[PDB]
Amino acid sequence: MTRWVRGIFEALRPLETLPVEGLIRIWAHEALRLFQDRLVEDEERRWTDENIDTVALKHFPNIDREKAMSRPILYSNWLSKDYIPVDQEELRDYVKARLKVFYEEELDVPLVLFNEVLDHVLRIDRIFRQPQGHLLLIGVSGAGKTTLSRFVAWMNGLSVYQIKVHRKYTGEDFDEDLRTVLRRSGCKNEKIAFIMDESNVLDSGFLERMNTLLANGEVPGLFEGDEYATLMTQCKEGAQKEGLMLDSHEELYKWFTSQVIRNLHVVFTMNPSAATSPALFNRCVLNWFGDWSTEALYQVGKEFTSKMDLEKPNYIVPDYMPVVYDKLPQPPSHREAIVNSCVFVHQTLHQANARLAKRGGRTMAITPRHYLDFINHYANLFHEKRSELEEQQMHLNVGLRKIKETVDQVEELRRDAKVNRSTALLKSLSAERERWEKTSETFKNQMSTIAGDCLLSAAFIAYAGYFDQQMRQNLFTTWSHHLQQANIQFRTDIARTEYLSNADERLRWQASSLPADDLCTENAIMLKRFNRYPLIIDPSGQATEFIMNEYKDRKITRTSFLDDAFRKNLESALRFGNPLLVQDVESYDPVLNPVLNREVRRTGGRVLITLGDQDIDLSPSFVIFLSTRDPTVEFPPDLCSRVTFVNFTVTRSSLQSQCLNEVLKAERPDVDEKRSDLLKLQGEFQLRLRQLEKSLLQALNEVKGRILDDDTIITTLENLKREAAEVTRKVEETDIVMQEVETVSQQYLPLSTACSSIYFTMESLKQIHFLYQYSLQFFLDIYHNVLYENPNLK
Amino acid sequence: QDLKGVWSELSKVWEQIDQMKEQPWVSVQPRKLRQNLDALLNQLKSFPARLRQYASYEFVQRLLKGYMKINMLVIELKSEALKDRHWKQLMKRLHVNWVVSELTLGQIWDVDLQKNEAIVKDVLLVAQGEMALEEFLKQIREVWNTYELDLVNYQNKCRLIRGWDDLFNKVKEHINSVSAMKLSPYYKVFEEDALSWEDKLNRIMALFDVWIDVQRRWVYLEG
Repeated sequence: MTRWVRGIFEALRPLETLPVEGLIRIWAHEALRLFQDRLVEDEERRWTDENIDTVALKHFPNIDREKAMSRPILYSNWLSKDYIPVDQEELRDYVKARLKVFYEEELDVPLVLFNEVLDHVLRIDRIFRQPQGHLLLIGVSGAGKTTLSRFVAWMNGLSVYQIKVHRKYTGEDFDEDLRTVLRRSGCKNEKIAFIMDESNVLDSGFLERMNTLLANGEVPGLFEGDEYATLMTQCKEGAQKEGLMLDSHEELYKWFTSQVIRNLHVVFTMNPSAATSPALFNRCVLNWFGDWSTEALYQVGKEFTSKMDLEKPNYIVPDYMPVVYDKLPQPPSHREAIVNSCVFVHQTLHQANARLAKRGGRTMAITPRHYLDFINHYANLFHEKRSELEEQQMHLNVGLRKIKETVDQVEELRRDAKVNRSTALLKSLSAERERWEKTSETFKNQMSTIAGDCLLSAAFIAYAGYFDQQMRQNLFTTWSHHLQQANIQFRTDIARTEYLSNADERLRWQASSLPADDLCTENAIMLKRFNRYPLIIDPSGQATEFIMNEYKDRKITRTSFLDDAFRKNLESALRFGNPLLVQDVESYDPVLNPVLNREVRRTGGRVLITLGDQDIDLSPSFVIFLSTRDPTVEFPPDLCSRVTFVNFTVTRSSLQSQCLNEVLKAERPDVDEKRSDLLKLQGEFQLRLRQLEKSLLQALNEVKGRILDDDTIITTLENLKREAAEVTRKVEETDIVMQEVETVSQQYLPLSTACSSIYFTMESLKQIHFLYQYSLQFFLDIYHNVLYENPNLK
Repeated sequence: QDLKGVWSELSKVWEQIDQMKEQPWVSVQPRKLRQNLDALLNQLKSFPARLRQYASYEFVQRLLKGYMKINMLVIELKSEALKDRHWKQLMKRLHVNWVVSELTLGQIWDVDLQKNEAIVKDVLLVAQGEMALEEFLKQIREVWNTYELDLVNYQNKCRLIRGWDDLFNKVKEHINSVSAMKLSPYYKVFEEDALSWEDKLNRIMALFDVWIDVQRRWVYLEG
């Protein structure tokens, strides 16, 4: 109530006169900013909106409502020198200009200004305006805090001070930091947005030493000794500087307290539900962020994917689309359909994590940072695949040009007993030209799809990494079914491993210590195109050896959280750029919190990041990995926003697919090779064919009356003629092979289910007795001895 | 008759470009450069629609678009991390515009900063690593050139050394950091200097592992 009194008093301090409508507008704006800001449920906010208007009608009769009560009620101080009511559009334009100049100054991260982040920026500025204005920001991780605070602190001119906490932090050092902050904010009249974080502060012990600053803005007993003399000298100097002549100790201390009340602002960032003190809840103003809406995610995905070519004028709208943004422009274009499916993917995964939490499984928190990583992976993947397609199309055009040049050479060579066989040679080449032109048409069809196809890889890179194989496939089928519902053209059968990795990289991975499973290869392509630093869930320990095999040339060093000298290893890796593998992340030190969030700070030429007390330099070749041997863990939602999760664990579906592939390799290798060629009907066979075409072009243009010396180069052109026909064969014979491998795998499936049940009984047997411990190597040795060394099989 | 109007409007714009490019890169303040470029941008925006069909206005407009695109590359090229070595690598990969470090803005501006973006990205990445390494070596020199052995009294007989644990923690921290330094990719240019410090660092350990011994037993022997 006294914050309400002070807010209305600060609204009517610089104004000259008002009507009743402006006063009740100011009063209701402060009611909305003091009561609706802490609410979580939307129904409570609607109740507050109804009852504010009911109170304003009840206690103020014969007052015009629509002049006083316009429901987009906003107030600002940037557009004019007064705190007049403003509209939304001019405020949005000004904050977009300020955010665009905020891009190029200190941090190059693109931001999106939807409807709610504007309101939150207005609220943070309104807290910054009031004396004794302290803010507590609550809500899910990411989603605005420690980025909106820095933004409005830069905009209103407040410098930012943070405490760098580590193991060595006593109350004396906290007193020294508070002395420096209060001396800077009081004597120098420097506005400081002292922001505190959940990482560096969870319970530092002396969090109640700043309760007096939160109450009235002075610590008694902080300035004992010579510090009172120093503060008295600088206090009289500052009071002389701003023209307030005071003499004695007490009036100068009162002026110092008043200047601390006016200047120093404190903003806490806290994650929701030990519990904080209710005094700390009462001392601040409590702003609830919440999760981003469908409109906010639509506005993020629209502004971030606008640069990519998404326009299909051929696109026929379907009759009914599953819509989740109700304010979509009906009927949509292709880009609108893509962004609607982009937010549909996030909605379906929120529903899927809720359904997995209904069953009682271990679910991890889902943040807007996951949506940002999904959109960034979509943009990078779309650019990469379109660049590859345009490059190979240009190389095909070069090949066509040289083919026409060689045809011109041959019809020159018909001037001149080799005149028959050379005329035989031309009878290949133009036919080859025809085959090449047919491939051109296919690449046009490749455009049709390359867009939604990238979508179904990109989410698969960023979203479904923690899940098992069956849940990943179910999410994939849900995304594919919605994309067929929205007339988005994409490949009906996609190999997720082959799309994101070439065969040479797979040969490198299998040449390293990596098993050849579908789950393990998908979690290997997880570790190639990550944005955030990854965490591995491996119960077998193979992932650590795979990681040190993949990065041994960069001299990766091994460490763990449980070492005493861990933080120096992380500091040296951050400073010198050598990559780091960090074990035992169940004892998660929160000092990694900026590093996974990539919180760099441009201080002059320096690139500073906070580690311990130190501010150290992020070398650009740094990359880190976090590891769990232990699969039974529940991480904080803070850690869900900062890392990408991969799952090397073994489940029923993973071992069932492993046993099915093993028995089909061991018993029906014709079906296994016909299935493996169906995986090779994607980019492997075509990359080998295009490499052969490029090598033929390396000896095609050597035609100057020289090619008729023996007329045997046609075989080099005929070695292409067979294999491409084989590529023409297996594409034509591609449905019968699908049905054949489906029927043969259907014949062998209950053996795989029996193998999975036997293995899970073997791993469940540990609870009977302490000696009943059997590994996965035991069961694979069982399966090898049954399948290969069986004396009854002969 | 409109050619006089459009050329009289564009002559001051071209002159403003001329006094912008003549500013020395030694004396460039790039935030003020952004402010002046935005002043030129809103002066461009102030022009009416009669001149929007001529080629000269849109040519100058896309020139200013290229300039405010490369404004961030300018504000990063003015960083303190870049030294004369990285300027020599910019000479090596950029070929043209032989600059004697008289450092005009126009000669830096006329080269295609938008086309050759990955080149200056690699140069700034290398300079970032070198600045990180050099400031680590500065921290080594500052910390170990001013370290003092704390001395405490002993029975009005002697003056012993107190605080072996923090000193040994510092020696172990610095020696392991030099060991990780030798694994760093940016290692060569500073290499022998680090080696000299490494030698000195090892010598310090080679004293103090002795010292506690000739402390401790002697105290015990006195007892």
